Amino acid sequence: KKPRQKRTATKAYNVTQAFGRRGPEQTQGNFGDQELIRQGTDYKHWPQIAQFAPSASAFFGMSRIGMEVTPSGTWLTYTGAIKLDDKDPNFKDQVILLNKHIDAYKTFP
Amino acid sequence: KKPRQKRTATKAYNVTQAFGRRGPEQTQGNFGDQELIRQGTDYKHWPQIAQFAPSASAFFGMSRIGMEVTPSGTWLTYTGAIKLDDKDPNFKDQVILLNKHIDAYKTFP
Ligand SMILES: O=C(/C=C/c1ccc(O)c(O)c1)O[C@@H](C(=O)O)[C@@H](OC(=O)/C=C/c1ccc(O)c(O)c1)C(=O)O
Ligand code: NA
Repeated sequence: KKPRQKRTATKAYNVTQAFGRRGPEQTQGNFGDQELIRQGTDYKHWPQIAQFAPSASAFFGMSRIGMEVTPSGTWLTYTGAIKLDDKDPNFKDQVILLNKHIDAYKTFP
Repeated sequence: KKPRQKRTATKAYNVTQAFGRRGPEQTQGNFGDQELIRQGTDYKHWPQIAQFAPSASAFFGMSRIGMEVTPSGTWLTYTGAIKLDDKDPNFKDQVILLNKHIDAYKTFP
């Protein structure tokens, strides 16, 4: 199996299997409704989500990168923000799609 | 020009041009020494850095994702942490390489 950061979720290997249960904790993933969790990149609107994912160059160019050495190991930390184009005619639908998946786990077991 | 998150830095379109100068503010990237800044993905050790960058699936699976509406526009926020494999024979070289680039800008004239 690939390193966690290189994994690709699909119906055969879903978001929970690849990335763990969604939840509220720092360094727990919070993104995905039940349909996306189950289907990963097989999700019918995956392209409209993936348009916001950074290239490796942009991940290392845009982000605040840190390194932490703790009792669990050595961790590369990252924070950043990606600006949506509010002049894109698809902007309202993009906001609706992203909001549908952000913290969706709070509404189901 | 591509949306910022899809840009690829190269010798012709470098990290400063693609992603802005390195600096300490939360809106700036902090990653890259003078050689990676000038070369982007032409950098001789780029693969050893890119191995830590998340797939589109992992970026949305591992990260804490948010949406912030501020005076400057609408932002998709991301945070998370990637564990190094201390059983990787290249672990000690990965630590040295990441230490060369994190906040390297502090040493520039
Ligand atoms: O990267 C740039 C911009 C380059 C550029 C612009 C327009 C062009 O048309 C072009 O071809 C290139 O400069 C910086 C910026 O903007 O302040 C960028 O600095 C550096 O890496 C400098 C490092 C350094 C290290 C050791 C030294 O001894 C020394 O003298 C300098 C940063 O700190 O992020
Ligand atoms: Na160290």
